[PDB]
Amino acid sequence: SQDEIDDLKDVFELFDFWDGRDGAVDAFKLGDVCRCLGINPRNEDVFAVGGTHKMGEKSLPFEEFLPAYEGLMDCEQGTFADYMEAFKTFDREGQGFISGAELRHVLTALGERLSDEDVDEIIKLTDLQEDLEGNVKYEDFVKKVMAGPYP
Amino acid sequence: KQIQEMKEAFSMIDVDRDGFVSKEDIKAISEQLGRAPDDKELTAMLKEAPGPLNFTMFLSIFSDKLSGTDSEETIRNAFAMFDEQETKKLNIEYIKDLLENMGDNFNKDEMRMTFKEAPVEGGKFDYVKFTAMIKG
Amino acid sequence: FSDPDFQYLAVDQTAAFDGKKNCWVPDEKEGFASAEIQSSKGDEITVKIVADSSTRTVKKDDIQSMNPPKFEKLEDMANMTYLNEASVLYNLRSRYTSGLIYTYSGLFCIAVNPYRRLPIYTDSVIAKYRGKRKTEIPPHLFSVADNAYQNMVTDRENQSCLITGESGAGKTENTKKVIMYLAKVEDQIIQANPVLEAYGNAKTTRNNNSSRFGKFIRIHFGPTGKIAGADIETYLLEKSRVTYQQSAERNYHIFYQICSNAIPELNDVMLVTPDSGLYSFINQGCLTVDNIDDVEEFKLCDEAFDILGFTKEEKQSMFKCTASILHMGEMKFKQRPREEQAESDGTAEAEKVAFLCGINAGDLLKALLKPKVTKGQNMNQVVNSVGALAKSLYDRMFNWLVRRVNKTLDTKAKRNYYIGVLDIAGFEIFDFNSFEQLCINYTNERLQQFFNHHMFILEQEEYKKEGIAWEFIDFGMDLQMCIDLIEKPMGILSILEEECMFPKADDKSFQDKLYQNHMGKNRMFTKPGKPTRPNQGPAHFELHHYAGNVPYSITGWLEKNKDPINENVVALLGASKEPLVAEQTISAVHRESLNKLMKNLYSTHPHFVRCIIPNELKQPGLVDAELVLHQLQCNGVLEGIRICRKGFPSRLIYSEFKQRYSILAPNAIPDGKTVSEKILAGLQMDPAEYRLGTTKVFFKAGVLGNLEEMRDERLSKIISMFQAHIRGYLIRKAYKKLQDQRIGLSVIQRNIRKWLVLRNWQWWKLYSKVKP
Repeated sequence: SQDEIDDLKDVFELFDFWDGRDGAVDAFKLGDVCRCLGINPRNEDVFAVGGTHKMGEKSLPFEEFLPAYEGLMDCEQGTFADYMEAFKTFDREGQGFISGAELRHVLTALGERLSDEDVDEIIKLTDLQEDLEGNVKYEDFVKKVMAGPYP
Repeated sequence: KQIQEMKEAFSMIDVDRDGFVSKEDIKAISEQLGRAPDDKELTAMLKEAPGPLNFTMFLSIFSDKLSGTDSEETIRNAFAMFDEQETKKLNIEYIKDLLENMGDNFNKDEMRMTFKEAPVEGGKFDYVKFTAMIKG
Repeated sequence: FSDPDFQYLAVDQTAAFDGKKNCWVPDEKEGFASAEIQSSKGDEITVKIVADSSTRTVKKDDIQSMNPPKFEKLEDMANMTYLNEASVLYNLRSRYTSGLIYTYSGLFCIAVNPYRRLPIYTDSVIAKYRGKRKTEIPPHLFSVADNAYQNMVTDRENQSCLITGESGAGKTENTKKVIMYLAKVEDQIIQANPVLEAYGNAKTTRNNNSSRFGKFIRIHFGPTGKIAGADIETYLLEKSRVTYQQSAERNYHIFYQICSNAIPELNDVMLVTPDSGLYSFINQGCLTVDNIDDVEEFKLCDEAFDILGFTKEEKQSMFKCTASILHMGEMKFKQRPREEQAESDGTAEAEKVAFLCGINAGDLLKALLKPKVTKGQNMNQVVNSVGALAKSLYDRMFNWLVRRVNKTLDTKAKRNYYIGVLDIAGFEIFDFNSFEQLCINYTNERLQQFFNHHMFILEQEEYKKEGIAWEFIDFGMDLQMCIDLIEKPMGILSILEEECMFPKADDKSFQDKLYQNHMGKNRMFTKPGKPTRPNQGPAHFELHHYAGNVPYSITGWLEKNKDPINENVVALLGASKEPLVAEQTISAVHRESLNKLMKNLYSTHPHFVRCIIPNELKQPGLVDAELVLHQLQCNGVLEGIRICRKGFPSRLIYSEFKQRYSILAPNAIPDGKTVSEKILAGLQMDPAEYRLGTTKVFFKAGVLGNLEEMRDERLSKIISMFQAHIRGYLIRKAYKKLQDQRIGLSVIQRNIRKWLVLRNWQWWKLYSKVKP
């Protein structure tokens, strides 16, 4: 819709400006752009539409940008069910727990990995805390991440 | 305490000690110190006050000047917002760059007028000391 | 899924393929060759070899149906059109030369030895296999383990993995990875291997780290499905390696660790000179071992004794008793032309022995040269009772050692069910084979037949029980015989056992008493044939074992089965100073241990792992098709797959099925029997590849492996999607900051322009002036 495309516009600027204002954005940021308009595509997802592994590789106008966002819209988003399901498969106890160490492993080691920094990051952000045994309720965590930075 | 000064000031300015400020009052004291304004300067300088200049219309125009500004804390933060490491200093080339061609670009004069005072020593421009200087 | 963790785990296929021209034709080098028919002629087909492009004829009934490129490197072979010795060997070998060493053969797994380290066992990878259904994610040993866990849990019953294969295949490596896996989803457990392997492993021609004892380890689980204890059982340790070692072979690992100088401090505690080639008992065959650092292994072995919770005395008692042995064999002797009884030839080394065992060196050599009513021994009767002692001590050390490591594992915590793992030593044929081998081989037989029972005999039985419908199928796979030739009432062992009880007996009355009973009365027993390998030592008879024909030399089998240590020295040591030292025939005994093991197994829901030795050269990534093919034969792979496709060997209780395969159609799940009716319905699953059931689901062969595939895939995505969610959260969080800095700059820009214009205000100027 218009108020929508206007939103793409709004954000496109903040970005195209920061990597040198000139009406073009580094295809390596196309991810973060859309990540700002709510959506959270997967790296596999982004490259599919035009994203790049590195800066410099190439820049893009707003003309080519419209469809990348048309694209990253029709792509699957994870529900609470799904995040709860997957996390259960690591719980031997079955009581909604996990250890810090393991959670760390899941994030950094499995699936489209996550740098060790983004991890200590979101941990601190969501202010996730372990008990005496060093365990955490993965249910709470999933809920925050899902919540947003500003709830 | 901003007032206490204003008065004591109005006193030294109001030479003919008549509780009012006249074209001669201004011209008078200016010259006793540094170069003074020309008639035209003095004229429009008073026309800035509807009627006679009692210590009231005085504090009135002065207060309506310093109005429409923020905090020394609010500004010291808009600064530390570029002071990632929290060192309480900005690297001169950086700040100059920000103000110069970013956001609402400054101009060379705005640029010179601004740094003619700025407290930069060792490459780093202390925005604390400068936030004070620009404020209280 | 783009997951780096799948480099040597996920399969990386069209044209030139005529389903009527292309076929499999027998080969001598490759087992089977890719052929393209040229001309028929009754029975004489003339094909062209695609490889070299040569030509030849082949009986029509010797051509094998090739599979279409549709099934290249297939993860589950039960899903192939053709499951013949040439389709199977091709699929494996295809995968193998690409890093993939795991493949499902229907309901059980196939592991082909990599002979190189692979990044597929990491914690990164373990995370992804957790709770995944075999079809959901690539084939892996974790999947086999992970699944047995789910079954024990949901099905509430004991599980068990029989990891079989030839010697040097991967039985041990894989057994350890299973435990390491189950442990990760503890420290002492993992640590019990380093010590048991040091004392019960040795270089052999076949294996540089050959296990010389049978191992059955059960891993108990508590009410929250977590590890709550564990025990170990061992079987038939090669008492013989202690004092003897065929060329190109080493004695147990410890002995070499002990003489390396990993811990110089210990040299004086054991009284050893750091030279292995100095002690007869351990320098007969080999000394060093390409790729085994005795220095570091000693350290780690020492390190492991600590973690196991071994007091410093305890672990020094071990080290000393074993270094003591290194001396029993240094004790020289002499006769004394006359009677010969025998006299010593020094005493230096015979004391170090009495010393370490806390007994009088005098009282020792005494009860050793004239055992007490007295009865002196000659010059050899002694050197052989020396060995009888070395061997017998080491057999007690090893036994006590295990009892102790169980002390550290039998946590009195609460146990529900368990998952055992069976690693028994495999088939091995050498230049010379004797009693030791018959024992290992009889052991390995045995096991194979188990697979045959539970796989064919069994499957059909249950069909009857439940009272379904079916017609029998004879897979012709029975070894009861071979088994019988050796174990039954008048068998080989029973003959030997009744031959020991006679002091008169000898290597000839035993040899004759054997033919007397089975020559011509049992076809498995055949006079020794002709050499199929140089240096092929003596052979008295041959046995046709599942995986090979073995020529056995029965010389010395009578003493080997009846042990014999001076009941005298057993008295000396009975009251020794060292606290450790102070603390039925073999055949019958072992036969019994084994029967008991088997009995314990039958009460299980078995998952089978099949190891495969790629070649006779011990080098990695190289294949010997003949050998491979040959295994794909004596192991029953193909047949093992026919029934998975033919009948329907799977079976799942809707309760455990819903829990594991809901994540495959959750946008259709609002009763465990209907939920699955839905899931499998959603997936638009072919009514063929599965069946109803009152309490359980039946999936044709392979299908379940493929569901664990789809199961993983989804589990990986979802994990990515939550990582995407985390990526998008962190980005948007820092938006003000590009938002924040946009504001923080407007402050400064607008608020400096103010202080700038205020100084250009006459009033302020003049004001500032007055100031002082």
